[PDB]
This record gives sequence, structure tokens and C-alpha cells, in this order.
Amino acid sequence: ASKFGIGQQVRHSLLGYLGVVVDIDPVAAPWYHVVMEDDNGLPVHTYLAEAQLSSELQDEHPEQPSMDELAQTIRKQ
Amino acid sequence: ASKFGIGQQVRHSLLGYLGVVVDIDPVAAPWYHVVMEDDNGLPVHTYLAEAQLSSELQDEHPEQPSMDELAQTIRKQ
Amino acid sequence: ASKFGIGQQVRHSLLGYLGVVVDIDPVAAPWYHVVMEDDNGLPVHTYLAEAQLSSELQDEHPEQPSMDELAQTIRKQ
Repeated sequence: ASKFGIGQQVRHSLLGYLGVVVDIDPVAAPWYHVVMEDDNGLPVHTYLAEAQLSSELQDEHPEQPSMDELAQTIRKQ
Repeated sequence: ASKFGIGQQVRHSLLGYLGVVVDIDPVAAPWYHVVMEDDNGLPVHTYLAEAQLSSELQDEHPEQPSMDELAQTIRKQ
Repeated sequence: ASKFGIGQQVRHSLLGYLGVVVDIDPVAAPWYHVVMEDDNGLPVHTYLAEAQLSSELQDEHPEQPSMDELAQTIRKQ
């Protein structure tokens, strides 16, 4: 029903930014609420169609620790 | 009561970014929740006063299809 | 229980952007929903851990009036 899950680290298929899925909106694919670090590194709330997202393989990002921190935190909230 | 409507394509009166109104907050004008593509092209959730927004005339944006996609989708959700 | 309050002007401890706390998420410190102006000056919704935030001293920002406007408005909504 949903390709990506809440708390999963994802990347923008086009721009390649790192982010975390924080919510999903149903009703052909669903939209995703994802907190995503931009150019500067601001954890910015974005609204992205499922086709704009790709799974992030790595679980550790030393350059972007806050996104690892976010993913772990959300996976419990 | 509200100058702009949910699902309407708008532009930032100053910066000129393209966006879509996704929600409105009442109580002199109201604030708008609008998903708006920035420099890089991230559909970023912004919070803007009514005075910062202008109607977008065009209904078709080949350079920014996701904003057209967003507007149509929201106009049904 | 919470270091920063809703409606308080804050700065990103690292990047130094100006923003306003619009909501707080509990359950070791809490996360903050803060509307924050980026490079271009977009009032962007960001999600920040308490450790990423610092109190903003000044109450008047002539270069960024909308953040002063936001703070005052939210302190009543």
C-alpha cells in the first residue's frame, strides 16, 4: 500500500537530498511528509510524491548526524 | 474572508517562487500553509502572511510539473 | 520541561538563521516545530532538536520584519 514507511531514511530521486519520512497522505500513489536537509543543511519539511523518493541504503551519515538522530527518534515516537 | 483558496497556485510576492496553498489559518489577515519550490526545487512547506502572496495566472508549468501535479491532487483531497 | 516556548524567536545554533517556535513535540529533549527564514528568506517549516536552537535576544529585526510579525501573531493565536 505504501512504498516507504514512517521513520525510513529516503533520498530525493532527482536532487539527492537526505531526509526522513515523518508522515504519509493516502488517496494514484500517496504523498509523503518528509523532513529533509537542503543545501545549507536545514531540516526542512517537504511534501513529495512517491515517485520523487528513493530508499536510502546507508544507516550512518557522519556528515549528517541529525538525520540519523531523527530517524531513530521517529522510529519510537 | 480568504483571498486565496486551498489548492490554488500562488507566487511569493517578493521572491517569486511558485507554490500551492495547502491550508489556511484564521484569526488582520490569515496565514497560509503553502508548499512551495525554492531555489533547488524542493517542495518546501512555508508559512506566509496573505500580503506575501499573489495569484498565479498560468495553469501549466512545464519546468515545474510537480506543482501542477500538487495543485490538481489537492483540489480533490 | 521545555527550554524554548511557542512564539519565541530562536536561532539555529549552527547556521544562525532566524526563526519562530510554532510547536513542540514531547518524548531526551523534545523536538521543535519552528518557522525559519533560510538563505533566500523563505519562512520555511523546519524540525529541530532542542540542541540545535538558541534564544534570540533582539526583539526587532528591520531586515526580517516578517519574523517579528510572526512572533507577535503566534503569541496570540
